[PDB]
Amino acid sequence: MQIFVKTLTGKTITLEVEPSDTIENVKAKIQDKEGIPPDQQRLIFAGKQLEDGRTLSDYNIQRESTLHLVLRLRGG
Amino acid sequence: LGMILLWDVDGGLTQIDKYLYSSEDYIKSGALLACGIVNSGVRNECDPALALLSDYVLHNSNTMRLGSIFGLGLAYAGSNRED
Amino acid sequence: LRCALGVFRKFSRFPEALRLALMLNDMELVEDIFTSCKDVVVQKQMAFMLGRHGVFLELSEDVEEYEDLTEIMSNVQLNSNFL
Repeated sequence: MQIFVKTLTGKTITLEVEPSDTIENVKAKIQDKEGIPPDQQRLIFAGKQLEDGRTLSDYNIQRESTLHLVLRLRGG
Repeated sequence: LGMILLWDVDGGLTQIDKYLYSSEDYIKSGALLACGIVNSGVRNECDPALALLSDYVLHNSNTMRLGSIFGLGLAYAGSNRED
Repeated sequence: LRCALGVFRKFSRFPEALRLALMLNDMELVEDIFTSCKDVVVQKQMAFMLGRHGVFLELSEDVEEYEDLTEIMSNVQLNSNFL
């Protein structure tokens, strides 16, 4: 199924996934499109933090729902 | 209900949904207009195009067409975001 | 004295030049000594006379002095919730 990954840069990313897939596989797909490693990636669904140990079905993430993308921001 | 939980980001979206689901043009578009009231001044990731844009694309009719643009212009009044 | 800059050059933001107080927003980010007056000037930059400033504090010193911006944004607003 398709989902939406909305950034805070006004940019919407679409990924073809399955409802039983883990979050880290989705972050691997984001790395496949972009080259950003998953430790630098954070995903938010309806104000809730996503953990890589669970699946999309565990958070009831379904076809073409909207995610949020915030990046790891460390300085110095 | 948006005045009741004001200046909030923690639980404002959660209180709307227990009275949102009624399948009404008047109850939802007042409750989803109240969602822009709760995050007014937070301007974090609540719905830049998430909830009230999903409200607005329902439109062929009354306040679904109307009561969705008032909340975002209220919540993002302090913004200057062009998108 | 340099701490009455942001609130009293909101006086000077609109009539003279919008960039002029933004060059004074630069003058905020110049006098970086150290945190105390630094904290209080930018308290007002969020929900006291304007917002639209939360893109100018993600510079190369994101530790605490340029991680004030998130605390400027919603954590002191959460302290205004803690009111």
